[PDB]
Amino acid sequence: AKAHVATLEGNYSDIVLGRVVAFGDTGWNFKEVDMTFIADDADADSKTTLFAGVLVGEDGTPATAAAGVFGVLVDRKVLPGVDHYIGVFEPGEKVPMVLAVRGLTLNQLKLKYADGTAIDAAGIQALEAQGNQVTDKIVGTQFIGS
Amino acid sequence: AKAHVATLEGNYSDIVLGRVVAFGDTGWNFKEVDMTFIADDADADSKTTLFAGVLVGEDGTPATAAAGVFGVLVDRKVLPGVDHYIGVFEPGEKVPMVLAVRGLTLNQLKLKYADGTAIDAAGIQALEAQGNQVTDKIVGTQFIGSVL
Amino acid sequence: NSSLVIIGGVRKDEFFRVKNNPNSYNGFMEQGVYPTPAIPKQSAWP
Amino acid sequence: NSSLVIIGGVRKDEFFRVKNNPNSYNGFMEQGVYPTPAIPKQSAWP
Amino acid sequence: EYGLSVVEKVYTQIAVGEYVGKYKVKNLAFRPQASLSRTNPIVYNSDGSAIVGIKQSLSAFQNYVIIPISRVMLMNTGGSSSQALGVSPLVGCYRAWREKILIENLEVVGATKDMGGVIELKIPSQILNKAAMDPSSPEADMVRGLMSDAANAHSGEQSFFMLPSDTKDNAPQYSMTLKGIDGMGKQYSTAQLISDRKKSILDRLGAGFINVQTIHTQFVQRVNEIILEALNENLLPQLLALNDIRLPETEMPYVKAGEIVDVDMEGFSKAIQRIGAVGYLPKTPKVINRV
Amino acid sequence: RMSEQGTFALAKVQVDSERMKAEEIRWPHLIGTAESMKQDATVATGLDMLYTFVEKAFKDFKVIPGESEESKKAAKFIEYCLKNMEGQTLRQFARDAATFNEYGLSVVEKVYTQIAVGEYVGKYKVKNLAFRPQASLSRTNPIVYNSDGSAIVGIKQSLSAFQNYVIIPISRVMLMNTGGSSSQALGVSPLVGCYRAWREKILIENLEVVGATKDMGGVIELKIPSQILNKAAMDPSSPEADMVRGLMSDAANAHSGEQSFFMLPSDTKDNAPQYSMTLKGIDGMGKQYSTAQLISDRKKSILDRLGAGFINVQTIHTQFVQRVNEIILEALNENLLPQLLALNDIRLPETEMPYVKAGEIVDVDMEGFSKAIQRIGAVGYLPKTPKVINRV
Amino acid sequence: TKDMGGVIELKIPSQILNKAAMDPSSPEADMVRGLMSDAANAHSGEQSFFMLPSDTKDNAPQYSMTLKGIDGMGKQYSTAQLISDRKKSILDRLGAGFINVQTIHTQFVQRVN
Repeated sequence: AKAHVATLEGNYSDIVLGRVVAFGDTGWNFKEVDMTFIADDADADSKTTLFAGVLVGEDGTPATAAAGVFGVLVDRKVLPGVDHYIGVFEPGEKVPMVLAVRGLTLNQLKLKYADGTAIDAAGIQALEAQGNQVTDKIVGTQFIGS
Repeated sequence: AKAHVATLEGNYSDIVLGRVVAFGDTGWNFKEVDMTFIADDADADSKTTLFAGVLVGEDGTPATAAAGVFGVLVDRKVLPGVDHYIGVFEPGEKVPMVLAVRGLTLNQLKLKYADGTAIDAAGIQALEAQGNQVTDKIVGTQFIGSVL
Repeated sequence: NSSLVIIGGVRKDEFFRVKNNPNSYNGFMEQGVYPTPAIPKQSAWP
Repeated sequence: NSSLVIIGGVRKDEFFRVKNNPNSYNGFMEQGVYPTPAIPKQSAWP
Repeated sequence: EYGLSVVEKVYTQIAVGEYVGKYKVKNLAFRPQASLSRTNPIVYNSDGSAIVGIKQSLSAFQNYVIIPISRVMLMNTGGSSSQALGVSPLVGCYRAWREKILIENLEVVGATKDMGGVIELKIPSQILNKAAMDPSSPEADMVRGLMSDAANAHSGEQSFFMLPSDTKDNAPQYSMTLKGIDGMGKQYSTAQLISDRKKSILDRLGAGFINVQTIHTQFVQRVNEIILEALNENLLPQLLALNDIRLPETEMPYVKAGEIVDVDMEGFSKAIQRIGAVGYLPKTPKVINRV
Repeated sequence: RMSEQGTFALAKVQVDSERMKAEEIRWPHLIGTAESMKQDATVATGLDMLYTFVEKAFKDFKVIPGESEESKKAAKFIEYCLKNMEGQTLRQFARDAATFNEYGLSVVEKVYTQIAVGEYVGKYKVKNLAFRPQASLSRTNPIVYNSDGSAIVGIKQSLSAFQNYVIIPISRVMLMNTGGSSSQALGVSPLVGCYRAWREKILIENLEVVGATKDMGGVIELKIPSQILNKAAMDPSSPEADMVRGLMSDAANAHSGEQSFFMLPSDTKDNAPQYSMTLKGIDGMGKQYSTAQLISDRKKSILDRLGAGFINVQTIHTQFVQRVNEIILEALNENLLPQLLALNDIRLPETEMPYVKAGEIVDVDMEGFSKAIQRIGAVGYLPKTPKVINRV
Repeated sequence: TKDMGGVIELKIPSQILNKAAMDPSSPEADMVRGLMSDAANAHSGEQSFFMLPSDTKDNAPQYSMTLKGIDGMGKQYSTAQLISDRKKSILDRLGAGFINVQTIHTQFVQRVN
């Protein structure tokens, strides 16, 4: 007797805790990269594995170690709760995406590699080379009590 | 008889002439690390040898070589005229210190190594790599010479 | 021994998960005698 | 045997740690029936 | 607000008009207190006897000097003639304002933190621990259900609670109680603290009647007279000197400010009759124009 | 001598005043914070009552001429121009001008046009007193000064207002502002000060709604041995399962009526009974702060700044309206009329300039006025003129 | 400022508190750090509640949560009326005591004149 349930976790403004607002423009911090949305083999049914907060390389391929780290995926099309894209893309279809690179404050608890592993020291210093304040001074990491 | 008198000269802005202020986290330019305040093997009232403007590596120890520089110590606890933290810490005790890292218009003449030696070209390169501008010219002042 | 004490309403993650649940029924749904369009029928905000 | 007794709000280091936590939800966020721009959505002061 | 006010008089010649050849006043240029010198605003003699001028900061001449005393009209209040920097009416209020603010802050946080009647649930730790280490066990599902059901627990048409009644010791395994303050609440009644401080602040400005000839009307007359003294005794004699109109003391005209309280039509109309019915009111156009 | 020795420092007095404000009420943001206020039912009401009497005053306006014959002709032409704007009336202008009570500032541009056919053919009317909304102005610098911060050269309007979905010289613009001295171009909105109180007032009202919803006093609690609960969960087709499903529906419908009662087994295993039914209550003391009087203090705090605090129960409210009327009249009497007469080369002495007089905001008392005329009239101090006769 | 009536008090077995102090990377340490932040933010709202273990070792329970209150009687002197008496005491010497509510104040001014 299923009781259908839907859920979400996190926002856009919890992976990016703050910006540096370049007066001269608004696109200073970001870079636009092109990636494959739906898996290369899965049918046109699978919600892709691009949860916001994954680390991607310079050419858009998802990161796997500290070596291939360039930016943090923050595109609106993969934010939690944004799930009306299921059949809109064919397998292997390749779409632009947005990465945040420069002058940003980053939550250390959200950053992950493509597999799911949490970011490590090597990845932290790699990102922090771009001028990103990777910080772990977050309040809210324990829910309700239990 | 002797008149015990003192002078309170000194300032903070001389070490940080300007900052890039982010509309988000205003602490984007700083980092906190645990340095040793009182000398490890000295007595209980041996006030710290640390002074504002000393280069500090990421490990927290005061820098001794250009390659070991990561930031500038600008902690409030070491600024001139407020250095009353005398005998308040045990020898060798750790304490979090504020370091200035990126987005600063520093003053070259006030950057010095652990022993007080002035910063060199390699140190300038290493410190500017973070995105810092190390100015080499502050006007200075001449107070009273009877001539100028 | 990691989740002995649970306090509700002190986390954004836990607040929105309950708030956005389509099956949730909260206090702002008190229809009373007969239903009126002045009272929401869904928990999540528009 | 060093941290038996804890009292909150009596240290600046601890007070700002909770205040600046992006996940914190405190009493000043009581949105009520529907959200209004007169009530903050973040714990930290501007 | 600042105990002090600086106005500079500038005169100009008339080109075409009724009084061609004479000198008007171009502007009574207000010098803001904020743009003045922050170090010494007012400069004296070699001794502390008199004033020679007023200094303005050099930073006010930029976009994003000493003015002689003879050109400046100084107004100040709250002090004697020997206090160039007058006492602002906010001096005195300041300590009360500091307290008034702090108390209001305590009321807001106090009302938010009065968790009376909050729901507390007690569950054996065997279930809590099993869920934490076995996310795919029946204990985990029930724990996740509680975390959402308890958050939504309001009062309505179907609100109730059903708990197991097992017992292991003098205390039961499962329970549900609503908390309350075990003792006595707050005593100081911060409401009347604020009211006393508000009346403390408004009294210095004569506007304390809002907490409910008068005090407020008499207070306004003080400010009017100070301005009129500067206007009557510093500008008018100098203005006539430039246009060489030299008169005796008894022939100097003066400026009279308006009336701050409106005339009572009922009172005035019946006052004219009582004087008029006897014949003590002269027949002049001045009386006629008053209607 | 005849030489200025200082500056008004318009460009500095502003830049200090923007720092000394909470950041949600600085220029480019105050435009949004005003319209996100107003939707408070005490803030709207204060502004609405203020505009009620401002419109009334500028409805039955009058132009008062001088003594000479020249002034009387000029007064008639002024009345025609002010009552014949194409698509505009002074009531609409008054209710647009009075917006500085929301934003500290108001901008009106004067446009003149020639007459084609009419009583005054060849002269110049005023086409429209074009209101420039504060929201359509420049968000960066709205007002531009000299190379120094001495005076104002014009007002800038954003380029985004010329689209569907530039600097205007100061000589063409009529500026009205309130709450500040002559050195504050961006006047202090009366909502500055109120803001902190409005923030608190809102938060408290939110706590009352959630607090009343969550006061589960007297809720029904049932205790059942866990043997029955566990058996039902694993045996959906067992007698325990049927009784559990019955309880989940019967307990929800448990109201008070003509047949309400409870019947429970009385078994006992320990000091506590196996089955029980109790109605919960707060074990201690309830809330203490009485949030009701907190809100009342903040409401009177907000309305006092607008002079409309009497609704919480010559006056303060009537005197407050006169302030707004006088500010508008100064701009109308001293910026438009002298320029309007200059275009039609009507040059008069100072004593012969006509002026516009606003109407009366308080209605005349028939009882008081009628018996006031008799008392003056019975003595003979009231002149026999058509002016007195027409007053009836 | 010091009338801490209704303040929240928590009781936890000292085994958890001591383990956290000596093992910063143990599950006890994580839960202790969570309590120090969750308890500070514990206000009253739409989702406020408490859930504690119900274990028992002796006549007293292992875990508990109570709101404190003054165990006895509060203050008695009512410092409010003390101040009012002294204010009227001061203003009477200047003849301006009527603000606490030919006159006394008018006659006092004539003396100075």
